[PDB]
Amino acid sequence: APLGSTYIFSKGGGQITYKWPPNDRPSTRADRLAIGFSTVQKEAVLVRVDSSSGLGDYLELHIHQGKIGVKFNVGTDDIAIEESNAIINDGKYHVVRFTRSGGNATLQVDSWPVIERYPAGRQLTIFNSQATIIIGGKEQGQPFQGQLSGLYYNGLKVLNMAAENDANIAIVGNVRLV
Ligand SMILES: [Ca+2]
Repeated sequence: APLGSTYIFSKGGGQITYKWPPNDRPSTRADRLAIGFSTVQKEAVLVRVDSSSGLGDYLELHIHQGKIGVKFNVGTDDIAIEESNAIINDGKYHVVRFTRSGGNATLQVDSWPVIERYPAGRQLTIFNSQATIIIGGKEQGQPFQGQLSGLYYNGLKVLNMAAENDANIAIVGNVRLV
């Protein structure tokens, strides 16, 4: 189960935001995103990384009809991958792992088979000018309720950073440490 900081998200919702310095936003050709979670929800946004580049690039981990999935867009089309079978909303700890290299991507939950997505046609490869990581909710999305831990995004252990009141972190709403 979890290592390090855990946040509980209670009814009504809350959101932790990591905001990169505006003159030092990363653009990446490959990404790794993982998070640990426990919940009984059927619909929730867990994590979303948004860009400031006006190109619309994004990466989102969410639960839909009780199943964990990823949707992302690095410039071409919206790519959606769902782990359609793993039970993830039994209130027990689960880990979801996402990777991307260019336009290709994988998703895996727990010890279930890795899902490998190789989209057809022209694909862009850079996740441009990443501006914010939002955790536990988003504008136009349904807020997470449960516990989140072990958020790793391209090397950043975001929830541990939140736990020490990193200066790039903001926390709002109904969410608290452990
Ligand atoms: Ca792009």
